[PDB]
Amino acid sequence: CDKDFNAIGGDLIGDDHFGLESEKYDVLSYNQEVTSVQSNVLPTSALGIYSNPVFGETTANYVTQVALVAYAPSIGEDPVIESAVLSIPYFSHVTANNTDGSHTYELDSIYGPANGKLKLSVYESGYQMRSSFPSNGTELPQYYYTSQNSTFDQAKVGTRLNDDLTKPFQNDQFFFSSEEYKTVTKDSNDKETTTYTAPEMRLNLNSAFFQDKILKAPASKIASTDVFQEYFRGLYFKVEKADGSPSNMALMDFSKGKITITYKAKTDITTDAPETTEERTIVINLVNPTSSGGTANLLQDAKSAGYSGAISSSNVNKTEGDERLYIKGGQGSAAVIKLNDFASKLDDIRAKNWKVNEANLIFNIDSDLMTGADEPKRVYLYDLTNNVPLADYYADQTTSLTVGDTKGAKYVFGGLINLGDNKRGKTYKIRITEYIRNLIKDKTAKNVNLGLVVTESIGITTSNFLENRIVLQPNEYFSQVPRASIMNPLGTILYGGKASVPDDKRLRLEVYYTKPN
Amino acid sequence: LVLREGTGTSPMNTDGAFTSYRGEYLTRVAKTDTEAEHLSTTFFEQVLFPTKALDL
Ligand SMILES: *C(=O)CCCCCCCCCCCCCCC
Repeated sequence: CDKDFNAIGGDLIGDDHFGLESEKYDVLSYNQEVTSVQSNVLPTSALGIYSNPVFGETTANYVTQVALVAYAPSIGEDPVIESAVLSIPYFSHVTANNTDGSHTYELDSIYGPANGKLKLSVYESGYQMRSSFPSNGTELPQYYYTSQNSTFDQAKVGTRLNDDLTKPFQNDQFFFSSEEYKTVTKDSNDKETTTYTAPEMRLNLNSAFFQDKILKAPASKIASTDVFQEYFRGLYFKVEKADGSPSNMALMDFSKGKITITYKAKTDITTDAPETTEERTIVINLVNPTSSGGTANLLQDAKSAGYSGAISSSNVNKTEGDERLYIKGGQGSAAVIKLNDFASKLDDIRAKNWKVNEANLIFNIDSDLMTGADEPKRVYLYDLTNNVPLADYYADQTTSLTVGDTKGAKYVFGGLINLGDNKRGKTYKIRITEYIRNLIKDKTAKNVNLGLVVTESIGITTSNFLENRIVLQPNEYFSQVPRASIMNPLGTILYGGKASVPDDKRLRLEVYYTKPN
Repeated sequence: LVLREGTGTSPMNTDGAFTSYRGEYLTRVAKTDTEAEHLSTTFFEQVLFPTKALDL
């Protein structure tokens, strides 16, 4: 039992031969607006109108391709459609188990006031979508951008399918509900079957439309997916502000959405051969946004005066930098970060045999400007030159302490918000120890440009292309943006690296060295 | 049978072809008591709207 330490006699031992100290370096950071981005393979899409006090108002639409579970179906003889219901499950969590079975749910990923209402319109798309197209000897991929709302809105056929005026909660006064949709069926020979379904978007579509579109359609149109997709191109979801009510936006997973058509046929009969009818059902599933490229998220934003002015090319200084950094998700903006000061002294750092203990970038949030608006829960830093994650991202294998919180992983890398006692954001710290180590260790390495942008999930590290690449400098381009950034509709304001910014809030790189002597 | 010749390049025997096709298989049917022997063509696959090129 002699494994205990003590604090007696520390002055008698000689001093070591290494000096642990930290250095501060300036950073060049400017704003770069994100123009129309690719919204074709987004795992989660936004549907609604979100009003942000600082950034502004953003309207999100969605277009998708429909598919049949089993092609070349046998609808039957003399089919009569009974109902056409579209169901899209909502992100919800059970909050209170109640008696008599049933449950109480709370909607998740809903942005905006809880009492918001929007005018939802579901139209039949008349614009054929493809996942890829042959080119001059090559098979190029098909990309749908966030600014193509006009193309899909002009090529829409008929009127909105959800035209049941008897239920205003599905049209003209739509609102994301949290009901449990209790259903009871005495089909158990007399016994009931109380079945409950989680909150979902249930809409009653025009029965007449589906009668001739599927139940009374030529067999040559529903024989395969290629012919069906050309016949039923897709569904277009349009949102507008309701009469005298605020608007809210929600993030949904349309991969689980489907429209079930319930009808009655004449049955296989031949035994009784009467005018009897049987109950049949056909399901028209929505294409998967990940396995198909026939889904686009039409995001339109009305940038505020302050946000538009800061990200404007006339108010951006690429030489000195910007005092305030406005980073917003979706078709918003990003920040270009260059460690020019560190590169200038990189020659002397490697000559003195200095070792890097840790490197970090601390982004301070502008609490005064960012007041009354929802703050992003995490930020992401990547390599803008190569459009790939930094070496520190791969080197960090830490998982969130909370069980089931996959969004809080890689806490060593950083990016998570540091809220104060007021429950408001205070700063974001990202560690780039591995990136700095490689620069000093490897002489052939080059200091690449770094991009800061809001992220929804740290796991999604893919990138989405821009319709038109931006020329940052003579031979520098801004062509892609992280896919997790487009999904996040929130944004944050941070202090820049300009020399005019106070040293206590200015953005600067802090490197902790082990100076051997 | 070449009904019409295209106005472009020709693919190699190992290149990808973007085309629409309708296939049928020939099967000689046995001569029944009332029906004489003949040939029948049964449909098996068809792609009216090509989406991805097929590697030859
Ligand atoms: C914490 O360190 C507690 C004391 C550790 C155990 C003490 C016993 C040590 C045994 C030594 C035996 C020496 C050899 C005996 C005969 C050759």
